[PDB]
Amino acid sequence: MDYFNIKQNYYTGNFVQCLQEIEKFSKVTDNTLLFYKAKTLLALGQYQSQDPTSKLGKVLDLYVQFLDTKNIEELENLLKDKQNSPYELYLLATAQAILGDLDKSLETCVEGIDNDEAEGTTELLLLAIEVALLNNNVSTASTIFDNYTNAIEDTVSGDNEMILNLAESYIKFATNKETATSNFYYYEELSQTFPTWKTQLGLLNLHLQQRNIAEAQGIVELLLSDYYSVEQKENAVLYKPTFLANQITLALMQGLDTEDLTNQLVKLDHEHAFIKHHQEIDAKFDELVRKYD
Amino acid sequence: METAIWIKNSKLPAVLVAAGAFDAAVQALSKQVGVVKLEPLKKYFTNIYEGCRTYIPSTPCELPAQLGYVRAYDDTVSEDQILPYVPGLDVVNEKMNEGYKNFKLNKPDIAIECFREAIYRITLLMVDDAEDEKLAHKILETAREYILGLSIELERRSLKEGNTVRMLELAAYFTKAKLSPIHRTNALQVAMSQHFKHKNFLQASYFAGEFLKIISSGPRAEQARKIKNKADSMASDAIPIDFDPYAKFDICAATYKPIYEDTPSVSDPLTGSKYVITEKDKIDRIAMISKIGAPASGLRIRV
Repeated sequence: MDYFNIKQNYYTGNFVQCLQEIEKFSKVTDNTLLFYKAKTLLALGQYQSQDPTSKLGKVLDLYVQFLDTKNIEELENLLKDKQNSPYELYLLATAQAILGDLDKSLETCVEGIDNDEAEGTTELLLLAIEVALLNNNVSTASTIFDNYTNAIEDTVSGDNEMILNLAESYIKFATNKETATSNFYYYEELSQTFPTWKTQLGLLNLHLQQRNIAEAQGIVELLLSDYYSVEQKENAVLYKPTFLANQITLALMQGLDTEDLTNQLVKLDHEHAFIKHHQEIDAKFDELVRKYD
Repeated sequence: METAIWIKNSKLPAVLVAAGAFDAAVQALSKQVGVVKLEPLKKYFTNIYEGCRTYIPSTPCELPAQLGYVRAYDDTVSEDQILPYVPGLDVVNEKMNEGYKNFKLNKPDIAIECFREAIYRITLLMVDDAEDEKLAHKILETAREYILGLSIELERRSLKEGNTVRMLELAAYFTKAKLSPIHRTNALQVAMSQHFKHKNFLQASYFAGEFLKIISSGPRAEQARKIKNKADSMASDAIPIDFDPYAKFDICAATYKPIYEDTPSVSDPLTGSKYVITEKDKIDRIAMISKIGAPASGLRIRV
């Protein structure tokens, strides 16, 4: 172990703190330290490419430039054809997947998971499971997960254990298994231990999950409460879309006009899951209007 | 992995829409309720579809969110009987009420718009107890009876001077709309007066009377009384109308001429509205969704 703090603060969503937990490691350049520094930096008001020298940190620079477009050019180019670290890969797969190349994205992931713990592996693993689920391969997601778990049963969970539960969580969310039970306690706790959007929003889904609109509603008025919609301006704007999404899916369970005034924000703002689908679906219908006139 | 368990578990409209099978769903509704105009049914597929899917965010936030399905049941259930979540009467009722809200508020147009939303929601409803399927229908019935009632008064309003004959006709038909009595009052009162500003106490005494026999005492009620008196003093036939209180007939929902048991009529598979044979194979005027006359296997909603 070591910087289990920095990690446990990242996967929970308070980059605010996650950063101050890395500040503690007064300039001891470690790839892991860089990864997370870079990543928390991106997750916050602003990122600062720290060194374009590292055949890793030079990648991060790319990755971010990537995020401001859709060209995986220099990124994939200045990387492919030479064996590299999972941390490096991680960024690529993500890039790829953000583009929609999920089949390849996942491939990229597995390729890295294959350097068996060569630092960063567990981080990739999660990503693979996520990318997998994004593409709907729950079967694979599990298999990938299962086969890595019962595998390294050498109590290697020195801290990655929480990175691991995260993955499991996302899987459990898709499977819908123990939604009410164990999977609820998971988020439940997390929220109570680290109040953030990342965690609160998680809880929120779990509630919508359980048809408990009552509790869900509360979680929302709370997220609107001064403390979250104002007091944490940063990692609150980061999650606005998704939040809105849920606002809808809940507004719908109770059948409220809001469907518009609400996803109007998400629409004239982002283009993720909910809207990606909302588009496809809206077309499918107008498509049937043509078919029956 | 998921969506399938739904379709496998239930092949009904709701579930089809929910599982993403819109063609499959449109088909089912033609066969069972003879739905034909798909347009005012768009947002309902949308709402059904979106209403059971929610998104969790995925670690590196700037990565597409993750889908999650909202099942209509908790852990303990036939690992078969797995189905999507869907609105329910809970709301149908809610909406119906807004209809009543607007009815009282004299905003006809809006009232109608409500009832239709109710009708549409029923159409794509999904129920647990055979029992509620029963209520879904009672609600459904009522609705058309209000869209009808209003549809008439609304058109009785869109009449130009001189059509006098027709106007009293409609005003008295409106009375026929099987609404909760309390709401039928407003109808009766409308009829009651217009058959007085037109010397027709042979029915005015009827309406005003059929009114007083539900409303005991109030500002309005008191007028209805005074009207039955000055009217029970001159059996006047100033203007002959097709309407005769003492008989059994239904009001055609397109014409607004009555349909006696002798009359050749045509119903609508969803609504139940009845029309003159004249208008067979046309769109029903209640919920502009299905084809009048076409045959339906019957509206499915019980799981």
